[PDB]
Amino acid sequence: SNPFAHLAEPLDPVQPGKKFFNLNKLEDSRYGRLPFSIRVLLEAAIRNCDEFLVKKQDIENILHWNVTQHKNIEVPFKPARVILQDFTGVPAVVDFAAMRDAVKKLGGDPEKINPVCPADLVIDHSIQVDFNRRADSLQKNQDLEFERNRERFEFLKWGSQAFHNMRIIPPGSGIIHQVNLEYLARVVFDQDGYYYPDSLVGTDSHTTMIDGLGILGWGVGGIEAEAVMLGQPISMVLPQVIGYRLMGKPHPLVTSTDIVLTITKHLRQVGVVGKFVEFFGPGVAQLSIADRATIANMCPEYGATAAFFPVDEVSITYLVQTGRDEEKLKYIKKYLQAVGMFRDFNDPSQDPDFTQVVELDLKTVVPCCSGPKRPQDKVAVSDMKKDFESCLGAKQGFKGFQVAPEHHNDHKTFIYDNTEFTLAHGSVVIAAITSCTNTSNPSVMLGAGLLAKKAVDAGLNVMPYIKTSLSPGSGVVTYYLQESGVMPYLSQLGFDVVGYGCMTCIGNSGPLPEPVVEAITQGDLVAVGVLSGNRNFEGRVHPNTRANYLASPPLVIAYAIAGTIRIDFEKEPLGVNAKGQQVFLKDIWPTRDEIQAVERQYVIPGMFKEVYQKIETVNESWNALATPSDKLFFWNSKSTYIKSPPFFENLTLDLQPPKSIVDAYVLLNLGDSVTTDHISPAGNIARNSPAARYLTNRGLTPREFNSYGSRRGNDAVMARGTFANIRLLNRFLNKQAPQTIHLPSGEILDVFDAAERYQQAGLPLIVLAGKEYGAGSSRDWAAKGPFLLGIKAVLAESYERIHRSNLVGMGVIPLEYLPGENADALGLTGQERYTIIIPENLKPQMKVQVKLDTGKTFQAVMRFDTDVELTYFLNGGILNYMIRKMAK
Ligand code: SF4
Ligand SMILES: [Zn+2]
Repeated sequence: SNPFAHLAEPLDPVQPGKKFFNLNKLEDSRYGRLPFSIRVLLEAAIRNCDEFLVKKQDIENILHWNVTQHKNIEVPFKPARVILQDFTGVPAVVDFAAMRDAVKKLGGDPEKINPVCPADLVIDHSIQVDFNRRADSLQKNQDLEFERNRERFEFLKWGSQAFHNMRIIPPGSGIIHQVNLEYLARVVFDQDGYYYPDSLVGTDSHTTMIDGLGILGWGVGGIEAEAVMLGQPISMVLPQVIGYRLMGKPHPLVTSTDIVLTITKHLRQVGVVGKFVEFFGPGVAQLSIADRATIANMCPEYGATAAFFPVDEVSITYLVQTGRDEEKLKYIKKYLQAVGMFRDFNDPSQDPDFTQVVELDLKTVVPCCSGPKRPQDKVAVSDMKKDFESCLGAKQGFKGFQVAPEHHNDHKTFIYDNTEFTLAHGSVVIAAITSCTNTSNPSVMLGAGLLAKKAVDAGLNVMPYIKTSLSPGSGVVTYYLQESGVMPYLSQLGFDVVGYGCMTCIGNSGPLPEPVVEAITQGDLVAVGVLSGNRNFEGRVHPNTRANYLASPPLVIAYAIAGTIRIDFEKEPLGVNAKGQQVFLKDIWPTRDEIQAVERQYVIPGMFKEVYQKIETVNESWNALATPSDKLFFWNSKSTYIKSPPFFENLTLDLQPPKSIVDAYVLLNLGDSVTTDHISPAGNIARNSPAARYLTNRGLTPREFNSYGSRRGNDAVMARGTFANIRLLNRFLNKQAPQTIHLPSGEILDVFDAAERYQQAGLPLIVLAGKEYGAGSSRDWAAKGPFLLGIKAVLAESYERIHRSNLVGMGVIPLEYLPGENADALGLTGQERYTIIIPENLKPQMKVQVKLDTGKTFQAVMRFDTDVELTYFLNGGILNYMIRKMAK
């Protein structure tokens, strides 16, 4: 039985069937001092207590958080729901389909593979910026999206009918996290007579954005999301919780982008890897939900697991503003107050006992950008001309392009649209208002529109060759932009709506005009992309921009007008208004009270109702797609998009006792913070690449290749794209090249091809890496890929959260150097042969010895963090375990 059933009571005498687990009735004083994020974990456990998967001791361990956060103990977490996007959605539905096949083959019931909790899939990663600057670019971009992606869309639509509790938001709707904030989020579930907190895991590293609204949720890899969808609790070490105290008032010209950029730099310097961040202080109450979500969004960019903003009165008002039903609205607040998860940020006696406390004074926040190559390299707007000019002559790296001093004023004239332009170092060639990070915030969006209005009024313009775009996260933004009369002014400056999806933010930035590309490559120019996203690593925005800066939407427009980032806005005018002479950025920048006025009068409940009323049925191309009535998928042999994966090939019911890895070669010797885009690229498939050869052999031409993202349903392509990033720094070669050495023969080969040589001779493989291995995106192909390449272990100094879990879920051992030890300190060259002794009895985070062919040995920490993770390893992976659990 549930040993906590005596806690269940009516929330309201008048609607008596609707109960909740009243946590205050624990009569435990520890509860009221808990961080609010831990309180949600506590509720999830209490409601789910059965004594098999969620035990009574687990509840006691969570209540005792204050002590047990230091005892490295594991706790179950069952989230209320799952959210997916299309890039991770396809491979997730392919593995569900493959699990059905596998269950059936063991004589089980294929119907047991079905989501038991609600799952939402938003299709937002497919559309690209092919056309811009016109009223018709939206239709033309959506048309192209459908033509390119028809087969994957047919497969996803199939999935939504073949699996229970799968809702699809079709293409053209918006971006996963924005749609989540505005529409999908419940905040409080009302389910089978029970109220409980909304909480979630998403297959996207930025799922943390929902934490701004007070829903506990974070990114997991696809295989973890599948386990969760099948009823399996996440197993996690009980986290420490950093309290982040916000104080004072931000300056009236400060955007929420300035704040998040400041917080990123700061939290990256405190180091919060493996930890929860909870916000509190007087400052939080002044921040709108949109502002909170922006801070919570960039959570993976500063390394925290979650960035939680407890539900308060600002949250309630956001729910009424976005047109949540008044029926729901009554019990949402009333429940949170009764259970003790309703916050008052202006009450210091309500503050939890945090692990420790880091502060930020909001008046110290200045207008700023991040770049040119990392999200944490925050640079003030006042200092942008000086910083970029320093970057020009500086040693190549995160803050250098080392262009020779005599070449600092290189430029190239070009002809676009029959007129002559000049391009120089620092010239803006992409100016994109993208990203759910900022388009969910009417303050920066209307701020940008009012800046545009005042700029057109002052006679300013954006030169026609600049790739300017607006990619809103929902139809709601287009609606209020038009309603406020601000849209025609954004149109004029080249910021017509180009589509609803990730687009520039994820790297789907489209082509640049050919004369512009020839100017950049001819004069070796450092061309600049300015964007309102959260990621600016030197691969990911556009192949032709060497510098990319994160900036608030109004700054995006300002730099587009300027045409360059080599400007000192306070000293040099943007243009001359014939009449009233010189016009500075100061003169056209709107304050937070002109914006707030426009926001109160145009961002209204009726607008959200109309946009989301028809959300699922409005797409006529989607509605028209034919899908089979099948419950088991008919794998088409002709398909280059959907392929039955090899993972569960020859799966047995009985467990295999895991063997030592004997004499492995090092396939790759990698450095610090190798990202999941290096391990598993999502964009362009290069002409000289193994994936390109596989595709050419199936009759495809380069323009049909599509992205690596779109092919995540085809393991053959995805394996060939593993470590296929053109900027991969393999320390075997000491240059940027997606290649390695096949050590027995000495030949340099593309990484897939070297792996195949090793595999065919039956040789096991490992990877060596430095700090923060696997940073960024959540893609589980960063673990499946290496698994199919024959990689049995990784040895790194540290791992990022999601990636480590994905390695474990694929049966790869994540090994870690003992603190103070690494490849240089142990004298590893990467040329030795590695034996990893896996003992008969395993323990979380145990030390194992590593023997070398040279006779040398050392120790590494085996990074299975909990007992259930050890079980996943014993089973050869998380899904193999789930198949077995379902089969019997
Ligand atoms: S790629 Fe950008 S726009 Fe898309 S979900 Fe991620 S953060 Fe949001
Ligand atoms: Zn010249």
